[PDB]
Amino acid sequence: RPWPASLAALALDGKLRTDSNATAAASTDFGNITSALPAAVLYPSSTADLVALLSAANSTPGWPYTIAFRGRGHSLMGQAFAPGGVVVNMASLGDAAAPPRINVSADGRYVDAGGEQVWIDVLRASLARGVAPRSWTDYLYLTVGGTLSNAGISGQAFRHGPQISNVLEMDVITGHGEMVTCSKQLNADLFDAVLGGLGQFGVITRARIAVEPAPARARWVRLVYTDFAAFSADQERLTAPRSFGPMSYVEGSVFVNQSLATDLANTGFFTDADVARIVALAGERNATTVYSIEATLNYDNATAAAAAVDQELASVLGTLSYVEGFAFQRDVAYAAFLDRVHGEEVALNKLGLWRVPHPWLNMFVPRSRIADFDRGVFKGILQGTDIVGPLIVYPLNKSMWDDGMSAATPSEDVFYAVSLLFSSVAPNDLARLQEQNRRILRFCDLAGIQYKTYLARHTDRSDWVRHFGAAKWNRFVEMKNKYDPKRLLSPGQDIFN
Ligand SMILES: *[C]C1=C([C])[C]=C2N=[C@@]3(/C([C]/[C]=N/C4=C5N=[C][N]C5=N[C]=N4)=[C]/[C])C(=O)[N]C(=O)N=C3N([C][C]([O])[C]([O])[C]([O])[C]OP([O])(=O)OP([O])(=O)O[C][C]3O[C](N4[C]=NC5=C4N=[C]N=C5[N])[C]([O])[C]3[O])C2=[C]1
Ligand SMILES: *[C@@H]1O[C@H](CO)[C@@H](O[C@@H]2O[C@H](CO)[C@@H](O)[C@H](O)[C@H]2NC(C)=O)[C@H](O)[C@H]1NC(C)=O
Ligand SMILES: *[C@@H]1O[C@H](CO)[C@@H](O[C@@H]2O[C@H](CO)[C@@H](O)[C@H](O)[C@H]2NC(C)=O)[C@H](O)[C@H]1NC(C)=O
Ligand SMILES: *[C@@H]1O[C@H](CO)[C@@H](O[C@@H]2O[C@H](CO)[C@@H](O)[C@H](O)[C@H]2NC(C)=O)[C@H](O)[C@H]1NC(C)=O
Ligand SMILES: *[C@@H]1O[C@H](CO)[C@@H](O)[C@H](O)[C@H]1NC(C)=O
Ligand SMILES: *[C@@H]1O[C@H](CO)[C@@H](O)[C@H](O)[C@H]1NC(C)=O
Repeated sequence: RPWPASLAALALDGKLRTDSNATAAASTDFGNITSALPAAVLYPSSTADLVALLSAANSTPGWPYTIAFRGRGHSLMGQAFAPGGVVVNMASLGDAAAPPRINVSADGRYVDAGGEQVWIDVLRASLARGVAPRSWTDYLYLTVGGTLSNAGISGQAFRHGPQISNVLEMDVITGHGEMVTCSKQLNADLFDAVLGGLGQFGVITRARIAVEPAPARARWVRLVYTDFAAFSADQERLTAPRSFGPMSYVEGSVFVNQSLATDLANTGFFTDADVARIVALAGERNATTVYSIEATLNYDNATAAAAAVDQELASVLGTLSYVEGFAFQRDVAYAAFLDRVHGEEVALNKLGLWRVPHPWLNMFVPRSRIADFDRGVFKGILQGTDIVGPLIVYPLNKSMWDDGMSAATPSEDVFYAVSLLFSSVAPNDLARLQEQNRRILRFCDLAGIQYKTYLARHTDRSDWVRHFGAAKWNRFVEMKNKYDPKRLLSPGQDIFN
């Protein structure tokens, strides 16, 4: 009942809001499928405000408010909600122009970024110093603390590992309200727990991100296949350890035949002439699906850079088996490539097709069963439907993941990131997509495929235990008991709430 002085001070300064405008904005997310109103929203102006909130919660017998840390709210199923609790509007930590919330190291070996900062700003600040993070996410308008609480993957993860494998240290305020700086050498238990920890142990206020000298441009290429075996074999060849090959980025896409021409055109990569040739190829092979590897080779402004890239690319391509003559090239500034999805957002939003339900299906599928997944899903379940949204598929190397961290991955040395990014655009098409997702998961369970979901929150304890693995689960729980004893943090994950 009584309020600690530092907590009341937050309300007095207008940082704790309970108005419908504040609570409503913090009640929905990108998923646009689930929603939950919090009792209040906190707009912290410094990390001290966060210490005050968490300290109050930890020292107040009977504290009944769960606490969530909202970054950009790109969660899909309410992971950033605090039902009847307090949602922290993390962005507020960056309202002040000084002191800066992003500082590139004096020696240019790393960049310190506030947990609330979005990667697009981290990128700009880094480039201003001639450097840039090594591992990214496909979309840059996500927060550092947000992607780090999951894993943070993209086409560079095969060689640099996810974003959680590229963090030197962090400042974290635990459920106890204590500010702790952690790394592999200090408070490593908290360090490993928080990375991929789904916001269960504390709030990341600062993350030290590893960087590399910034490349100036990216030779961007797409290779087309009608044969999945060749497609996957080539992705594995390009991402296999040698130390890794030349490619800086490697992803893949699945195009179902029904809407082939339209989807290829909507990639913003192919010309109408390219599209016509690919459509013709599909008909010739009588394919129900077309596959495309997407890769890049980063290079700088050196006078001989462009020519070197042409030779390097020619060599790499010579080792592949895409359909003869179906290699397509583009050349753009590094930043433009990295922020490519923002353009897709702008276009979709104008059409009112961005802010719609997103029943996205994301999972890691062991290499040994990816061909079965292709048969049962791409060539099976998905056939006959009108797909809206990209179907992304690409291999990852387990060697670049730290299994000591909270993030869960399949046991195999190589596993695929499979992201079926369905957009519910048609009238009331959501129910159909949700059922289709359950069917896909059912197919995998019955086939005995040992996949791991990503960005999904389970609603049954047995599912979370299987997710992390029993032994790893006990470790997760031990860290929960040590850092969030009252089980108040990020209740939307539905692990301890
Ligand atoms: C929305 C979204 C988008 C748009 C994107 C993305 N991305 C990603 C993926 C992929 C995708 N892709 C795509 C594409 N391509 C081409 N085209 C296209 N389109 C679309 N898309 C997924 C699937 C990438 O890339 N990668 C990854 O990995 N991921 C991603 N994503 C997802 C994310 O990451 C998530 O969402 C996260 O979460 C982040 O976000 P944010 O917003 O930042 O956050 P939130 O939601 O708010 O939250 C979450 C959680 O956590 C926690 N926290 C926060 N913060 C913090 C924390 N803790 C501690 N500390 C701190 N600081 C909370 O509480 C919760 O629980 C995507 C998406
Ligand atoms: C970035 O560097 C600045 C200094 O160059 C840091 O600024 C200090 O920030 C703390 C709280 O974050 C304040 O109490 C100090 O008054 C600030 N001092 C200065 C020099 O203004 C800032 O913390 C750093 N942030 C990052 C990205 O780690
Ligand atoms: C790939 O999809 C196209 C349509 O997107 C199919 O072509 C249609 O086929 C029906 C029945 O054969 C014809 O009546 C239509 O006139 C065709 N439309 C087009 C686009 O020309 C094609 O059959 C599909 N191919 C495969 C292998 O599934
Ligand atoms: C072109 O591809 C289509 C689709 O793979 C072939 O038609 C399939 O034929 C099998 C066996 O006859 C059926 O089980 C499928 O249902 C058919 N596809 C669908 C869903 O319509 C077709 O035979 C191929 N053309 C040839 C003979 O080369
Ligand atoms: C979904 O988004 C629409 C429009 O953006 C909004 O009217 C609706 O309240 C949202 N529903 C949920 C569950 O977020
Ligand atoms: C690379 O060259 C472009 C155009 O000349 C320039 O804008 C950019 O700053 C250069 N990259 C570096 C070294 O910052």
